[PDB]
Amino acid sequence: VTEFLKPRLVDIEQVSSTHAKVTLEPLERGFGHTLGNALRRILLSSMPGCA
Amino acid sequence: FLKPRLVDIEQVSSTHAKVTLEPLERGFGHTLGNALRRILLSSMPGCAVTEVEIDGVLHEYSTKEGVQEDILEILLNLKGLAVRVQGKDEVILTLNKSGIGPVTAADITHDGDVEIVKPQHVICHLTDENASISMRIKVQRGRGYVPASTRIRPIGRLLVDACYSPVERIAYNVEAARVEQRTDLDKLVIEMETNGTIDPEEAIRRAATILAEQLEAFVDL
Amino acid sequence: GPEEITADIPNVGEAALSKLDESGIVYIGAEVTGGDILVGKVTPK
Amino acid sequence: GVLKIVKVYLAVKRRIQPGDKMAGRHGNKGVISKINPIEDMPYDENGTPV
RNA sequence: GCAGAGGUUCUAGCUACACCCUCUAUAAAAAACUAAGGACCACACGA
Repeated sequence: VTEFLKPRLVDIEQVSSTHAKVTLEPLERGFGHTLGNALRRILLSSMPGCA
Repeated sequence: FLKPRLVDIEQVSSTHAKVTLEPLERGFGHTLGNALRRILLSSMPGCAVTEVEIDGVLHEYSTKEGVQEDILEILLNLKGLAVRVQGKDEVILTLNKSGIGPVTAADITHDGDVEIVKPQHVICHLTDENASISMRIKVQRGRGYVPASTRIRPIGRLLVDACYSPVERIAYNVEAARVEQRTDLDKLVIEMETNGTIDPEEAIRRAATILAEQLEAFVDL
Repeated sequence: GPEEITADIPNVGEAALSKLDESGIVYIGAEVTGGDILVGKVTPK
Repeated sequence: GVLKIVKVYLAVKRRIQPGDKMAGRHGNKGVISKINPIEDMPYDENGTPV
């Protein structure tokens, strides 16, 4: 019951080094939004960077 | 960064508790709370009933004498009972009741591991003096909601829609912590509501394990 | 000649006839699905 | 000109589905578009999803 | 495989939209298989 469909990278379109488009095909129902929002907030509001 | 910990678990009621995570900074609070709530509401391993067999009821829509309500309402009441198992992934519950009186979940002939967390949950009311109902309840673990029409034998077997979801209402609040000396630290309190089949601490820990393993798709340990 | 209601239907499998009783009528309470057979009627040839 | 008539009564339990026509008492009618998972539902401060 | 019949199954199976092999007057070594019908008037309802 704890088994889950872990995603596997299928095709990462590498736009010029200032841009990228990463995608995952399998994942789980409702988990796509969870992971997307988690990553978006986690790297958009708190990241070690210099400016 | 800071690491949230199980600082407190306020078991306010028998069903729902109030878990507390203390160390979190800007964003983390809301992000982690929303992720945990979505993981909990999406996929939590429950142990809801999925299959019922009555002693002398042919199908889901018939009716046996001596019972207050239809067999369909009996099945829908059976779906509502909260039951948790420890060892076996699959267990069969036998319910034998006789005489006038409501048939609560307390009279289920439970095994060593399986136990009913809400014995007061009424299933059906027996009315006639010589009225006896004997049902074999099949309870198995599962994740999410799977209806009986989208699964996979005798005519006497009755299928009840599976409701494997211990949690019913997950609410989180992000408020400032009370650390010894620091600012911009928030504590996440989750007001998770369960039917009683899951421990809030282990529920939170399992949801976090699911979230962490889902992040390992492109990140090594 | 007329047609009978028995369970003797040609060019069908035993799985379909399993739901039907010995006389070719579906057992009460059986959970049939789309395209299943309920009562066996065969026209004379 | 009939021998015997057999009537078989089938009980269909039609659950709610995308496309089922749902309508209130005030003339508001609409087809259910998607059965959105509960985790995606808008929830108030109490956590109860609409 | 285009005009017919036979075959191991299951009455009958020759492309009938249709499934295997044989030949032009003779019937069997052989497993997956089978059916080609069906209007109008009224009512109510939806957009």
